[PDB]
Amino acid sequence: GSEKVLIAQERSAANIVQVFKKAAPSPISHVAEIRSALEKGSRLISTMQIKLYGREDKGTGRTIKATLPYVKQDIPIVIVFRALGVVPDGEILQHICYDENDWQMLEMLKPCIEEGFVIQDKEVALDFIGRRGSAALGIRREKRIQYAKDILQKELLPHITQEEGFETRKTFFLGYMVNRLLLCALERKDQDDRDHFGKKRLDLAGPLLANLFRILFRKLTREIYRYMQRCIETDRDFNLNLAVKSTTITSGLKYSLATGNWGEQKKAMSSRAGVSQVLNRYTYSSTLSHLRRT
Amino acid sequence: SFRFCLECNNMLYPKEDKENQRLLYSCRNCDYTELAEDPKVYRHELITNIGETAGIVDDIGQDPTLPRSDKECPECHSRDCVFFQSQQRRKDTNMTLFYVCLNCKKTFRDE
Amino acid sequence: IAFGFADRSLPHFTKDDFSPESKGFVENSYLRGLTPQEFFFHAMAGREGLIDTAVKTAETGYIQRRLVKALEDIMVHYDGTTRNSLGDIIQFLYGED
Amino acid sequence: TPALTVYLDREIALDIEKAKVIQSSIEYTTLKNVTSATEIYYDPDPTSTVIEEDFDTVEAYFSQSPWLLRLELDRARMLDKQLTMNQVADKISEVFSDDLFVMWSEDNADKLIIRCRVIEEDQMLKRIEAHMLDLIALRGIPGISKVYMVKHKVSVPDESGEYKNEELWALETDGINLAEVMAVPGVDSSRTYSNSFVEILSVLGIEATRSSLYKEILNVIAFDGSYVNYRHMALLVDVMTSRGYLMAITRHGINRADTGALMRCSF
Amino acid sequence: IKQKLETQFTCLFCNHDNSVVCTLDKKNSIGLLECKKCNLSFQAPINSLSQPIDIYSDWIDACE
Amino acid sequence: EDNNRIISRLWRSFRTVKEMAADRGYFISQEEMDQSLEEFRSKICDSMGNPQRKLMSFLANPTPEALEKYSDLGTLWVEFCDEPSVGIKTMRNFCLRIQEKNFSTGIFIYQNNITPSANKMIPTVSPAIIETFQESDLVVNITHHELVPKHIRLSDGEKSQLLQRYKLKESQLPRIQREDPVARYLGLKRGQVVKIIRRSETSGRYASYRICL
Amino acid sequence: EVEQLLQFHVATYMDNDIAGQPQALQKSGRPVKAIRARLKGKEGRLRG
Amino acid sequence: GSPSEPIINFLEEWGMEPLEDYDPAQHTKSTRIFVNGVWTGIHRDPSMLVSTMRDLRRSGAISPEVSIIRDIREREFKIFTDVGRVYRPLFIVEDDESKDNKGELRITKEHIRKIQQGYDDDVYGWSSLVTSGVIEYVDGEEEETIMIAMTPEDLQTRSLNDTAKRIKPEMSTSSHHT
Amino acid sequence: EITHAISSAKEQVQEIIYKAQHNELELKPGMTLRESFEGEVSRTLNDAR
Ligand SMILES: [Zn+2]
Ligand SMILES: [Zn+2]
Ligand SMILES: [Zn+2]
Repeated sequence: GSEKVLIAQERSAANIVQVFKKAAPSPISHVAEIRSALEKGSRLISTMQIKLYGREDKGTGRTIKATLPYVKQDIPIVIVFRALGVVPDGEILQHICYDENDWQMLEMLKPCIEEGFVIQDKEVALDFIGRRGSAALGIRREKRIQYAKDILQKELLPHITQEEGFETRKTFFLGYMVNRLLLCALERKDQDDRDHFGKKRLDLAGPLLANLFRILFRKLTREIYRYMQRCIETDRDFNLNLAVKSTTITSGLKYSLATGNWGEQKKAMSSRAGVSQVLNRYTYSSTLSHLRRT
Repeated sequence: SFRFCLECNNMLYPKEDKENQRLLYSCRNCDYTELAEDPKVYRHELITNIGETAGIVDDIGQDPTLPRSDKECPECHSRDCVFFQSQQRRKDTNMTLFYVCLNCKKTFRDE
Repeated sequence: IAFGFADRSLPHFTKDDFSPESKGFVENSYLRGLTPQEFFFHAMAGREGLIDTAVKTAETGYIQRRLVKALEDIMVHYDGTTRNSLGDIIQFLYGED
Repeated sequence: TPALTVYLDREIALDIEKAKVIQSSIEYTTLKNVTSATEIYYDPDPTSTVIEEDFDTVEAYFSQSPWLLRLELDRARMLDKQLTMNQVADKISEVFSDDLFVMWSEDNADKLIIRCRVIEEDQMLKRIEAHMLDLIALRGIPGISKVYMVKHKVSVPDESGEYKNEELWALETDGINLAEVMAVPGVDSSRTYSNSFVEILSVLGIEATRSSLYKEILNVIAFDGSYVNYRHMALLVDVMTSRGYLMAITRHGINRADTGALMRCSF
Repeated sequence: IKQKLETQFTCLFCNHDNSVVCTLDKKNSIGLLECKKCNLSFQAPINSLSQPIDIYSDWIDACE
Repeated sequence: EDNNRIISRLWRSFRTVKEMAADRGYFISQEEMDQSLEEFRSKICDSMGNPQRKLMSFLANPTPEALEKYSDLGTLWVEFCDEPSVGIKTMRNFCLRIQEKNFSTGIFIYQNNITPSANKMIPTVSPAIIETFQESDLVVNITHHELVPKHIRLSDGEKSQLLQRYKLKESQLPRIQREDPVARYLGLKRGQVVKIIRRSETSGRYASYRICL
Repeated sequence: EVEQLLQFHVATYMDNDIAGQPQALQKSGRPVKAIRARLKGKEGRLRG
Repeated sequence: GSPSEPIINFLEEWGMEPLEDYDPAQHTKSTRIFVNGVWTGIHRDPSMLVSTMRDLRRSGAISPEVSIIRDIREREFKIFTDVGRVYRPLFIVEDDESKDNKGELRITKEHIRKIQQGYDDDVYGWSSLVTSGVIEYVDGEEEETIMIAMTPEDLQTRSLNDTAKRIKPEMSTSSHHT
Repeated sequence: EITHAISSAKEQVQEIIYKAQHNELELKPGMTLRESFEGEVSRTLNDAR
């Protein structure tokens, strides 16, 4: 009986590289961050970061390091470049930079090439990458390389592609990211404005309800799996309707629309509260302003 | 301009041959060694000026957001050109404008 | 007014425009009539001022609370001295007079 | 914003030349501030060179490691700061001993060039250059980035007994370094004031720290035209300066007293 | 300077967890894994970006 | 050149040390306090211009007025160190020279710095009092500053009278650290009360009291 | 295991804001209001 | 929301080169093309491609919510078809120097008459004006490379001295505005 | 008169811009070219107002 209205949420755009600068008490000078999202469904997948280490006349080697999804330590760009497919330094520098007359970019990239020289092929590169990708003990080289390949394929930039045999696009995107970071670090281009409305998105009822329905459908799928794990050993044909509980999704939707807590009921913490609000019916102008509120 | 090797495709490094006493460019993954043509190895510019008038594009005239001026071109002498401030994002960048014609694409100031 | 756009403050002006009318100089008054650009600039200035006030009021309240908690057991005794609760002399005479 | 307000002597405050000389002698200047470009060359012949620009220079000056560090300075920066090649060469020698040669060019040339030679060394030269562009100091007090010459109007009693306005020249130096600034000759070592009371507590004492804190508080109060009685600010600066050191108005200085637990736990 | 660290790995012989010492020397690029129970020693060639996890994976690969 | 400014700084430090010794109550001749720079350069500097720190050490006795006021004031032996890095070799000789001539208070002045090892070799010379001071910290007399008032060391009788008048303990007075420059200028010890006569814009002259820790 | 559980319960009874480990949650989702949180805060005992 | 498959199809039909045939030693002046963030390819002559894309968007073959951005100073071509982009409608001013309609608005009194009547002279609402080619939607990013006018009277130069009304800006920094 | 004063202020701002864009503007002690230009423009506008 209560009139609830979903308030639009202002978030940052996906599949875009945003470059920012760090403070003085930090060994990092520039950080390029990008929250990648799939085109179908419009859900968040992961966030990739690339940090340039080295303060002004402090830090010796001015190397750049990337942070892969599900990793425990930073990996330089040369290692992931040699693990992607291009192992010669000439092809790497050709894909990254496009101006041979500028020597400042070459001098800034020289420490990275000097640090990432012990890796001369792709096998040892994948083996070293998989060791930091939250790997257990006992996977061995025969499976660690396959695990690192699966880590590099999916998760890492899924908006580009996900099928096999398409690493050239990923290498070109990484080279463009490194080139943009080096151009922003050379004081040739100002940092990206976080308050720019062009890089912002307004999620209304559509994507929010889609994510809620996806979470509820995943929960219902897990429940149906657990039910079939017990209603099969008896060797009896189920009536289908008895395996699908229509109360979970409805209760979750009602709770999320009445209390406003976006997420599960048992996980109220670390959740966005205030998505659904009580519709103000004091006057016409109040309702018109509440219907168009972000 | 730092060249690379044409065999294993890798960067070269400067070395001093003492038997002949000369500067050479030698690789680290193979045994390729070539003669050096420039004695300069490293150069660091403290008061540098690169990045001021280095980025020149050809489609700069199709931007309607750029204002126009009535400056005479030293080549074709056309009364249709654009002008813009220095693209160098430094805190001590001079406010001197640079003009670009829509024919020969030449950069000049008003000094 | 900072260049929120590409080398400009509003899309109705050209790039690299350092004129007063393109940087937040309201030429007209309240009786004449504020232009849309001047109206937007005045709205931005008022919003910035309101946000600054609403942010600084809490800081001033916290500063006053800290000063009160630091200076709360000070009392002038009958001997003319200014001591606290422990008896330590802060000033041998209140206001040095 | 750390800043020191330096007052000059009476015989110096009425002279602009001596004031400018003192400002130039106080202002910090390093080799990195005057260096315009650096290059690394390979010169196998120590008596000659490959570069044709410095050919007639070395051929007239002359009448180890083959690597050579060639640094080109800025003429305008070296002329505005009133610095010559001999002083820079002496300052480099006094810290390099005989481990690095120094060959300077004349000021009448087209470019101010200085050559250095060392009497795997590829990255060693880069490390030496990085160490030189971070520690070689020409002159000045460390910590004084910029100096501003300000005109101060002081009400001085005249010879007849009337107060008149007199214009003197003072300095405003960015950074904090009272211990090294007070020892500079030609500087009034009895009226120099600092805005940071932390350095005042270490240089002068707590009695001067109290006065500096009171002056800063009074200035902050009166900047916007407001006025507060002297007793309040006096009590405020006396409470903070009661234990001998600077007591903050946070949980670190207030809760570290010998008061009751019920009072300290209420904050 | 040689780096001597204590890891939480498990020995591939006596099956004792938290008893693996890794001694790395970058001057000669040599890693040594030792056990504090059955007392063994495994030598491996390391690099400038090596880690105890890398030499542990190398020992696992060499054991199989 | 640099030697001229070095000799000037040394003379300024010597004048500051003389003023400090005269402020503590020791008798200093009028011809020594008003010593010019030319006589200093002619007496201290040698043929090449290098000074001699061993030729600047002197001895001062307390004045009869200070002896009547303070009955615990003895001889003051001021000695300048010749070595820049004071180690365990010079400290032992200094302690031996102090204990041999039954010196009451000996002020030590170093050039560069003092290692933390020799810093522990100072309280072990009791009942003798040895105070260390840096040369760069003695170039400018901080007592002549405008913000630095005048401190007068009170006697035992005056301290007892003040404590009986105020009816308070020794832990209820404003304290001051021993490492304070104003406290080190007068050689303050634990249990001494100092009086400060300062200026106040509301009453003129103000008298305050502090206690050293 | 039972001794560690009893120690954790005793620790969470007096302080539920222990770092390095998750807090004790109730059957609804919100953590247990310990005795330490009753004193501190704006709506606590002394300041409330 | 609009899919990106027709955009990629149109780009491949026009003349977009793949990523396998890209080289900075040969393409040292081409313009990259970004579709929803991911890089698709490069083009040698983007001046014609951008014009054709704008014409197709104004015609009706492409959805009006598709944003087209051309960064000349950065040499980038962005085609945003994401969901949640805040856009606004704006009139279309003829900027092509090949007809007599330059300097004026594309919408005339005939469009107003057809809107008031509700039908064409052999439904007619707001969508008809968008599909015709007089009003186009622009977002926050497309507004960076366009020149908008406040009032239509500012589109043409005038020939006052009124102490009661407001004072219009002079705008004497630029010689001629487009 | 107010309109004439506003026009004179605009002309002065244009002259300051022309002097700054032609390396003919005096540099303030402790401030760069852009900072001094902005400060001078703000002071002129405040004085005109
Ligand atoms: Zn090779
Ligand atoms: Zn032309
Ligand atoms: Zn074992």
